Amino acid sequence: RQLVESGGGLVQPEGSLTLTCKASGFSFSRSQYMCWVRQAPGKGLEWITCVYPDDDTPYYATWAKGRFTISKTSSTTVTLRLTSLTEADTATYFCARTSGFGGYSYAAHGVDLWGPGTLV
Amino acid sequence: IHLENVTEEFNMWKNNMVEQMHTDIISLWDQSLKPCVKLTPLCVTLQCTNVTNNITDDMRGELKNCSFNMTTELRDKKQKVYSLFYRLDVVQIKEYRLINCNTSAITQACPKVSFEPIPIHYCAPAGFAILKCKDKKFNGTGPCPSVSTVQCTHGIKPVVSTQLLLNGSLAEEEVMIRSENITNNAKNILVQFNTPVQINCTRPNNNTRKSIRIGPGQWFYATGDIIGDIRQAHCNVSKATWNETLGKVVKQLRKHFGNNTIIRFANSSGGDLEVTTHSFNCGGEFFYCNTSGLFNSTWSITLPCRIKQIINMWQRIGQAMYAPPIQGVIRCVSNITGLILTRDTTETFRPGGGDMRDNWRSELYKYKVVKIEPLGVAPTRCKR
Amino acid sequence: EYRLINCNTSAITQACPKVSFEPIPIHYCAPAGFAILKCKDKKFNGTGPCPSV
Amino acid sequence: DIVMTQTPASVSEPVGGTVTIKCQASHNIRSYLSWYQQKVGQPPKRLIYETSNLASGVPSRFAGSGSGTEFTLTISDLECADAATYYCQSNFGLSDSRTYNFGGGTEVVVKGD
Ligand SMILES: *[C@@H]1O[C@H](CO)[C@@H](O[C@@H]2O[C@H](CO)[C@@H](O[C@@H]3O[C@H](CO)[C@@H](O)[C@H](O)[C@@H]3O)[C@H](O)[C@H]2NC(C)=O)[C@H](O)[C@H]1NC(C)=O
Ligand SMILES: *[C@@H]1O[C@H](CO)[C@@H](O[C@@H]2O[C@H](CO)[C@@H](O)[C@H](O)[C@H]2NC(C)=O)[C@H](O)[C@H]1NC(C)=O
Ligand SMILES: *[C@@H]1O[C@H](CO)[C@@H](O[C@@H]2O[C@H](CO)[C@@H](O)[C@H](O)[C@H]2NC(C)=O)[C@H](O)[C@H]1NC(C)=O
Ligand SMILES: *[C@@H]1O[C@H](CO)[C@@H](O[C@@H]2O[C@H](CO)[C@@H](O)[C@H](O)[C@H]2NC(C)=O)[C@H](O)[C@H]1NC(C)=O
Ligand SMILES: *[C@@H]1O[C@H](CO)[C@@H](O[C@@H]2O[C@H](CO)[C@@H](O)[C@H](O)[C@H]2NC(C)=O)[C@H](O)[C@H]1NC(C)=O
Ligand SMILES: *[C@@H]1O[C@H](CO)[C@@H](O[C@@H]2O[C@H](CO)[C@@H](O)[C@H](O)[C@H]2NC(C)=O)[C@H](O)[C@H]1NC(C)=O
Ligand SMILES: *[C@@H]1O[C@H](CO)[C@@H](O[C@@H]2O[C@H](CO)[C@@H](O)[C@H](O)[C@H]2NC(C)=O)[C@H](O)[C@H]1NC(C)=O
Ligand SMILES: *[C@@H]1O[C@H](CO)[C@@H](O)[C@H](O)[C@H]1NC(C)=O
Ligand SMILES: *[C@@H]1O[C@H](CO)[C@@H](O)[C@H](O)[C@H]1NC(C)=O
Ligand SMILES: *[C@@H]1O[C@H](CO)[C@@H](O)[C@H](O)[C@H]1NC(C)=O
Ligand SMILES: *[C@@H]1O[C@H](CO)[C@@H](O)[C@H](O)[C@H]1NC(C)=O
Ligand SMILES: *[C@@H]1O[C@H](CO)[C@@H](O)[C@H](O)[C@H]1NC(C)=O
Ligand SMILES: *[C@@H]1O[C@H](CO)[C@@H](O)[C@H](O)[C@H]1NC(C)=O
Ligand SMILES: *[C@@H]1O[C@H](CO)[C@@H](O)[C@H](O)[C@H]1NC(C)=O
Ligand SMILES: *[C@@H]1O[C@H](CO)[C@@H](O)[C@H](O)[C@H]1NC(C)=O
Ligand SMILES: *[C@@H]1O[C@H](CO)[C@@H](O)[C@H](O)[C@H]1NC(C)=O
Ligand SMILES: *[C@@H]1O[C@H](CO)[C@@H](O)[C@H](O)[C@H]1NC(C)=O
Repeated sequence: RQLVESGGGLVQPEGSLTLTCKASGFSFSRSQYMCWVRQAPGKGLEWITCVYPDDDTPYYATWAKGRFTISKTSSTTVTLRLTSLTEADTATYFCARTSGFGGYSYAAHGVDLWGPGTLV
Repeated sequence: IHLENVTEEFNMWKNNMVEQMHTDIISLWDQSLKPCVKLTPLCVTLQCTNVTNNITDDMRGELKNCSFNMTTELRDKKQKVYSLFYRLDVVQIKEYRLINCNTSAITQACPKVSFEPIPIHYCAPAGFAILKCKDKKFNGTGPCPSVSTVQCTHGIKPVVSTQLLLNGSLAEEEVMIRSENITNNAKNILVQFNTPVQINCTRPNNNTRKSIRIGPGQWFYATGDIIGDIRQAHCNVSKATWNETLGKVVKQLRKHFGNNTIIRFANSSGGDLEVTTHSFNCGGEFFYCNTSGLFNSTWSITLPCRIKQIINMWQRIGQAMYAPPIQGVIRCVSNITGLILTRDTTETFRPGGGDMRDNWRSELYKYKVVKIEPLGVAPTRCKR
Repeated sequence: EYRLINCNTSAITQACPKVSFEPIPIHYCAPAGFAILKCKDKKFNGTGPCPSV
Repeated sequence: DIVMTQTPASVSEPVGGTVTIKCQASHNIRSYLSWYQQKVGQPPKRLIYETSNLASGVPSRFAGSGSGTEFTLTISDLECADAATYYCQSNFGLSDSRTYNFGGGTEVVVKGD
């Protein structure tokens, strides 16, 4: 059970790209919540967005709302579409899965599984 | 008035007092719904969303937002009204309809009327008397000595439930197992505990009642805008007590089925929620709880619950009652005093029941109605 | 734009035009086992004792 | 909308010592906070999943506590192997605004000979 990212490579300013992440070894289910986080090479980590696979509700950071789109594409994959790219967005992007409680957010435990990050 | 040498014959399975109580409850219930608002105008197309802005995940699929067009005047001037609904009350045709608009009239329970059980005593009319057994360890059938007379029965609360028997009364010494036909798997077994199991139930959601004008002097009660986190309703059942209670039941079942066998408890069976789940309505709202967490053994327990607003009272079809929402939160505590069980070497028992009369039959097993006929003759010394 | 005054609070029923409510003096009569007593006094309070019952 | 501040941004302590790491939230987060340890080139490892409750496989040296808006770690018996960037993650949830702000982190340097 390992998340694996693809779709890396840097794209010039004002371009766009889409990142892909696969659930190798597992399928998405109600206890799992999927998110993306990025880390610029000289920075800490910044949360971008999450999606809940049973109804595909996206959640976004304010700073990301007009540029990032998260969507489920299969029972094993999710993607993140990034637009209006700037050089300031160069970062390692990670696909991650959280867990939690039925009585309070299946995310309220944080990330149990991270993929290798991919840089763009 | 203890009757010193009276040995009278009883049969709880043929007790017409149970039949009367059933009929009386239904009649009172029905007449209370003659006044107050009829909800025909709600049988409209609803446009619903999934209500996800403040929820725990176990509640994620439970509520619908449901916007619709309803009016207050015959002005062809409808207004948008929205109300949250529980999923169980709404059926898909994005477009939805209320579940009962396909088969029945919907009547709003009148919000000022309470059905909270008050113990009721039944009293004999002139010319009649009620007799009762005082014996401990009584079958509920057959003869019993120590018969006494009753003008009025002890009070019995008209509590209506499924699977578990709530409140009412306890057995004198040991859990009693009573049945009409014990070797017949087609019959229910009524088990009366000699000690209660305490159960705590709640609806931990601070709700809001929304008053909607529906007509000229008529109001509809909508619900919505729940304050704070939305959480699942549940019951806690003390765990140690439950386990001990089953041990007592098992011992008594063995006296009837053999002390050399093994029995188990299964999570009931299939069918409608009115059959498969535990049902009660404390606080004014109707709860359906999963007893699979209790009947799981071979010889605190949180039970998840669901809530419905549109209720087809068990006793009939063609009509449905709409329970208005209750403002604030609901909490209640009750005593489980018994079980309604069926049986499928070893043996398996399952929660059953659903027939409202079993909840009264279990109390009215001590009383019998007789007619007084105070006239007779005998040979003697008595000449005009 | 106007509405009828009671369409905001109540049902409106038409009096049936063939039915009259014109007052006719009504006498009340006692059921068996009962009797009605009355005062014949002039200048009676409507309360308290009275002779000539 | 809920943002968390770390302090000290960086520390340095000799092997065998103990580091206190503090995280201050802008809002009460009902003790749902998690903590992570990040090695260079790796995704962060979860140490704590719920305020004080340690993730499976994590030594007791990484225990911590807090309530309300104030949370800390006290990592004992520091080894050079424990030098890492430590991070505070909010996990508040419920609302549709969510925003699981990952707070900042602190750098812990463990000094040898
Ligand atoms: C078994 O018996 C118990 C005890 O009689 C029943 O619970 C009781 O239900 C009443 C009615 O809901 C509760 O009182 C209510 O309190 C609210 C508070 O604001 C008030 O507004 C109502 O007018 C009423 O006073 C009572 O507290 C409650 N008892 C406990 C301990 O909570 C129980 O419901 C019975 N079982 C069944 C299935 O009915
Ligand atoms: C159910 O849906 C309605 C319709 O969208 C939601 O109510 C709206 O909430 C926004 C929030 O500011 C208001 O601006 C709108 O005016 C509201 N609509 C109306 C008709 O008042 C409502 O909150 C939803 N209920 C939930 C999710 O509990
Ligand atoms: C409300 O939530 C339920 C799930 O809780 C949604 O159900 C999904 O419906 C789509 C329709 O194609 C299915 O593919 C999904 O598998 C369903 N989810 C599950 C878990 O079964 C439902 O669509 C949601 N309704 C709205 C209005 O968004
Ligand atoms: C309430 O009535 C209005 C008026 O008819 C409905 O709005 C119309 O919906 C149809 C559906 O396709 C549209 O084609 C019309 O253009 C809409 N009219 C207007 C003025 O917007 C409205 O949807 C009804 N409400 C609900 C919940 O069905
Ligand atoms: C969902 O519940 C949360 C928790 O009660 C509400 O968040 C609070 O809203 C009040 C309103 O002024 C704020 O002052 C608090 O600071 C909020 N809490 C936090 C942690 O920020 C939230 O508004 C509710 N959402 C809806 C749609 O009602
Ligand atoms: C139902 O709730 C009541 C309180 O509302 C619980 O009663 C408490 O039980 C503990 C058990 O040791 C006692 O120490 C407390 O003093 C009790 N509270 C009061 C106010 O007396 C009761 O146990 C709950 N039942 C279940 C099954 O959880
Ligand atoms: C649940 O059972 C307990 C006893 O196990 C009941 O306690 C009774 O409470 C009344 C209140 O005044 C006392 O007068 C009785 O003497 C108590 N009984 C005993 C045996 O002490 C409790 O009321 C029961 N709850 C319900 C809802 O019936
Ligand atoms: C509509 O009523 C009929 C009555 O027999 C019932 O069978 C049917 O299932 C109802 N519709 C839905 C969607 O349940
Ligand atoms: C009590 O129930 C058992 C069940 O088998 C029955 O055999 C017995 O005769 C019953 N006793 C009386 C007095 O009816
Ligand atoms: C149960 O019913 C069957 C039906 O024939 C009968 O034979 C049997 O004896 C009954 N059991 C008891 C204990 O009466
Ligand atoms: C059940 O027990 C849990 C234990 O914390 C408690 O929080 C919950 O409110 C209880 N529910 C009821 C109905 O007592
Ligand atoms: C009993 O538990 C099993 C476990 O899989 C479940 O499938 C079954 O439906 C349950 N029975 C009822 C009546 O819920
Ligand atoms: C009862 O709990 C069991 C546990 O798995 C679950 O499968 C079942 O569907 C539940 N039934 C109801 C009616 O909630
Ligand atoms: C029955 O008990 C077993 C024992 O572990 C448990 O795994 C199972 O889930 C239980 N069934 C229910 C319905 O809780
Ligand atoms: C529900 O929220 C309102 C908001 O002020 C509060 O006044 C009320 O007491 C709350 N009800 C409960 C049962 O907590
Ligand atoms: C409409 O009915 C309400 C009922 O309280 C009354 O107060 C109100 O004045 C009525 N409207 C008008 C215009 O009188
Ligand atoms: C007549 O009314 C007056 C009023 O003050 C009262 O004092 C007087 O006692 C009344 N007489 C009788 C007979 O009740």
